[PDB]
Amino acid sequence: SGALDVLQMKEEDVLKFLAAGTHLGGTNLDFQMEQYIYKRKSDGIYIINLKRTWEKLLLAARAIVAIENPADVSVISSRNTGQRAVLKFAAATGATPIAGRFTPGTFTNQIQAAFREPRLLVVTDPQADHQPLMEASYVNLPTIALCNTDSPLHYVDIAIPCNNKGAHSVGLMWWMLAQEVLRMRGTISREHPWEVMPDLYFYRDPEEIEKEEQAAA
Amino acid sequence: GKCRGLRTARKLRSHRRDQKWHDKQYKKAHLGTALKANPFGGASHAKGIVLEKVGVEAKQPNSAIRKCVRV
Amino acid sequence: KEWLPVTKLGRLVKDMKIKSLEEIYLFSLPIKESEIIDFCLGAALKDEVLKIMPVQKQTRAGQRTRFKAFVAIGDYNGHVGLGLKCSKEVATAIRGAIILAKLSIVPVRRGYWGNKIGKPHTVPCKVTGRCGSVLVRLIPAPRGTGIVSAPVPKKLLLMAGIDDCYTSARGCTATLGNFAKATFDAISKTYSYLTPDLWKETVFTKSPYQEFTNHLMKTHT
Amino acid sequence: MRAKWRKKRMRRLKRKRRKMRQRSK
Amino acid sequence: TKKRRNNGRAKKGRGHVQPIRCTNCACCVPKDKAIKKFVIRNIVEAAAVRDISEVSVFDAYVLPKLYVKLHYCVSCAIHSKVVRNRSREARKDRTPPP
Amino acid sequence: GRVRTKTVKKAARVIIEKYYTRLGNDFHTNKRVCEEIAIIPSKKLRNKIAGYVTHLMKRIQRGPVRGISIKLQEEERERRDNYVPEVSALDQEIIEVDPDTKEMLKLLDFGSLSNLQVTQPTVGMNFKTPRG
Amino acid sequence: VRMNVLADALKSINNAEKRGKRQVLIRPCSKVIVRFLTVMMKHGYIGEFEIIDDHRAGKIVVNLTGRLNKCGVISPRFDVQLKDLEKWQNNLLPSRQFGFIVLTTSAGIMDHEEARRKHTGGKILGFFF
Amino acid sequence: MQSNAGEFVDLYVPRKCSASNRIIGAKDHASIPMNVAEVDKVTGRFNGQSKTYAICGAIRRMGESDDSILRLAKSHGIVSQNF
RNA sequence: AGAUACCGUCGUAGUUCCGACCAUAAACGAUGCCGACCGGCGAUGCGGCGGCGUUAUUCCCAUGACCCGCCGGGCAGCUUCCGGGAAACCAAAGUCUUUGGGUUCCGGGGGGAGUAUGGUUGCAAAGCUGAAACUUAAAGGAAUUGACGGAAGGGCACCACC
Repeated sequence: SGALDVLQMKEEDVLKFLAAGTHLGGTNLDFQMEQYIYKRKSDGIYIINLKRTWEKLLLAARAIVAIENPADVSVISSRNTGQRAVLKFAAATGATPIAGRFTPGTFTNQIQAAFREPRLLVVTDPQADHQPLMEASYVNLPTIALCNTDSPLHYVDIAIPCNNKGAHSVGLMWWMLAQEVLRMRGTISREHPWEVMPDLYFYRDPEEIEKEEQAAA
Repeated sequence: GKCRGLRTARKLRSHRRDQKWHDKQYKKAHLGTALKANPFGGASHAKGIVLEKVGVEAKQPNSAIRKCVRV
Repeated sequence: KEWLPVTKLGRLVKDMKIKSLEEIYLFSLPIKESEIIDFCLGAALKDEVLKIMPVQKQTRAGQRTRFKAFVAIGDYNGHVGLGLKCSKEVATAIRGAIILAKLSIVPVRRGYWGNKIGKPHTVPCKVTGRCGSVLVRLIPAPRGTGIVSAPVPKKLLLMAGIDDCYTSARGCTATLGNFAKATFDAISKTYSYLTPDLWKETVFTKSPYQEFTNHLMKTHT
Repeated sequence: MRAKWRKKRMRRLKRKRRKMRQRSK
Repeated sequence: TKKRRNNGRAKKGRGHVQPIRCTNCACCVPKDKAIKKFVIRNIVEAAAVRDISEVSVFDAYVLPKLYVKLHYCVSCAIHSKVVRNRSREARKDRTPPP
Repeated sequence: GRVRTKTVKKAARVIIEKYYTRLGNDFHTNKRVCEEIAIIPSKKLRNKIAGYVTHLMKRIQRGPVRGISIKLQEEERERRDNYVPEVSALDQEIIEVDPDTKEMLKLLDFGSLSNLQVTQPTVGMNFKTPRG
Repeated sequence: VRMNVLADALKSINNAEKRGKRQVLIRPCSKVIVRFLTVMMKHGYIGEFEIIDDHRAGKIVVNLTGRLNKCGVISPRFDVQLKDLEKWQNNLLPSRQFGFIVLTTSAGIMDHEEARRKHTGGKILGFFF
Repeated sequence: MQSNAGEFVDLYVPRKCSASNRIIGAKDHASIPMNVAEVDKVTGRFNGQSKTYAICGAIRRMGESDDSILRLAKSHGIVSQNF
């Protein structure tokens, strides 16, 4: 991930971060996310350092590849934007999805029907998915978290600085990660550009579903 | 304590001495007003002449006559 | 009695695959199965009910008299668990507290007062433990001292396997649950204390979830 | 009795005690 | 026990603030302590504004308002239901109710 | 007056979980389905259960339901797993770039790309809502 | 005002250990602090420090390990005889295995173990375990 | 651990936080030994060995765990020295 | 019922000013002062420093008014497993049995009692200092659950109303 041209930030990879806008952080800044920033724009938007974004996603991918049985890396998103991206990632990686409504006590309470007991969490947003971070405390669970400049780094053990608010930028940071965990396992080859499309992971607005229907009629 | 200085023995001692009077078990023992009021005068036992027999009413919870003697 | 284990960690214990609960304590794994300690330390583990404390909540028409049972458990060599359960009947509170004690059992570290010959007898440093106002302080003592303490925290230190111990309690120790926990938090902080013996940098051995990831797929759903 | 009115009873009774002790000197 | 961190007022580095008379009572309440309402109000409610515009000398005469600042003691403010007992959490909510 | 109790709704949401394929919009079939696929001691309760089955069957055919899970949602878990659109909004040749988003790329080996579009920065450093 | 420069330094490194900081700044340097720090280092409760040299009371940046439970001062400087040193280390150190009372003897600032060997007591400075 | 004989007599040696050097308690349930997968220098694929870090819960709830994996990674040249 | 109270109408000293006395308040942040250290955030008051641009003296220059920060002291606020505390709560009430930065005042169960006595200050009112005999198993703190309210809200009912 460092001093390795094989895990270098590829020329195609930057232009996806710039289009989706994963560099494009929040209005205000968390004190522990200050290390993941080049500069604050005139018109106070925090530009996330995409090199330091890439270096963390590689570190996060290592965390998930290191888990031998892929099933018990439980993948979590409560918001609109991640619910699709996680259900793709769970089939793509071989993980367990929890898309929308994380029940309190699914990690702690034994007698619940959804007593998942994973070895690793991946989280779309701390401020949104704050609940599984507090059971990530009670059972010895390492955390991966797609984080933003205005987002807090409580209980999160490896953190990727992203625009996890934005529509496409969530799904893209899942797509980048779904790929990298497969590349390193040796499903995808680093030679051929990956068949699966980054648009597959994007959240589809049901307003746009009824509009795309009449456009593609 | 409060004042810790190496040359603060006279304040720590004189403070402890002054504030010892605010103890009940001390000031009762070390002013002789208790001993002057103590009918035995510091004695464990004492002899005395019975001059009448009083039937003392007990406290409210326990209603009975406690047969004492005025000595 | 079969006990089909609910948790991941519980399954490895039943298959005789994780073979010491020191392998559990090393990785700070929460022991939620009761029949793990009934397996490892099972018949070596003695129950004494410290107290039955009848509690009451004032309701529309009278008081609801629930019974708070305090059980200290432990084999007289390395392990103690202080469990408390508030049930409506007195027999259930004891059974409930025995189970909750076993879940809560910790390893106690024991060291030497000064000279370092034989098997250890006492507390390895000056630990403190406090809940409520009750501050309990344990101090290392020479061999054959016995436990210099109140009858109840003595009753835990006997169970812990600490043979020699000076103590200096402080606060309202007449309220037992606080005094029983405070002394328990003292012999919980023995292995949490960083002595120069524990300076050798950690060689991170393989987690039992990682060791038996090959077995935690096929022996259940 | 309000602690203030308890205090006002003393300052009327102390005031009459001084009165009697002036009559005897 | 202490019920409010501000002790139910708004002096912090003062020591003394001049008491105002309550509008309902005349209870001398400190300015910061007092419950204050700046009620901007029409001289007629809804039942007369229909009747006055019809019987006006002037076309396009907007009916002027009545600017009164109300100072209340706590016993007048609560009894007249300006303010209201809140739950120990909801007490701290300083956002004026819309 | 006619609210289904939890006893009816639990029996309904488990029958449509399990025996979904036999069920449909028609009441009088899935009334009589319940005679084979359950032991119900009441006629009045049989109709209550079978009634809310039909109410849930018109819901399930329209979209997903809060307290259900079937193999057609497992089939539409697979269907929308394969929504392959026309070429994505990331493979653009004009991606708008702030001067300061250029400065951080200039420090990288990605100094100037042929398929970027740098703009002048927004004057009036004015990005906060006033207080009140 | 600042009436024990050693006390306002030992606490400063102690607050950083409690928090888990990797190195600490201690604003006033004295020869007494440096001599205290070097004694902790030969027993290995801190990493190597460096005294930043202004034309004033210097500063020190101490590279903290996580070995130091507590670093505590004793004010005032109670003069200690060898017959009274055992009673100090009874009720100031955790166990009779580890922990060190440093005290300023005539033979230099040094821990109670080194102050025992030289058969020479002195004024107590502080302690660490 | 040792006695006069020199034999390690205590029943388990606890782990110790890789960030702050503080020994992890028997019931520090917010403790996390995490394997950072080792990638082949020239293939860009998983070797089969791991870079194991244990971090105690007192750091995670302080919000300093993902700064201290970021330092422990860069200490082991996983993260680029440039970064 | 009484009402030498609340309500109302009057109205004396007082309330105002000048010059002397008094030295007390829930004089409260019920929190002594000096110094060190230990998280975050957005504000604000003041001074300084720097930074696109709008506006005024327009005719610029320097200045005000905004705007984006930084720094120092200041009154505060929110936030959190810093930690503490019996808890309420507290970045101070933390850095405390792992107990020592310096120093001042002051507490020792509740009453009797801020009493009596003596001294002292004051025109007086009173202020400061301040007991004992005797009495008593509690007084008290915080929080919990009920019950109650001449507190606020939200329901239900032809054993309520419409």
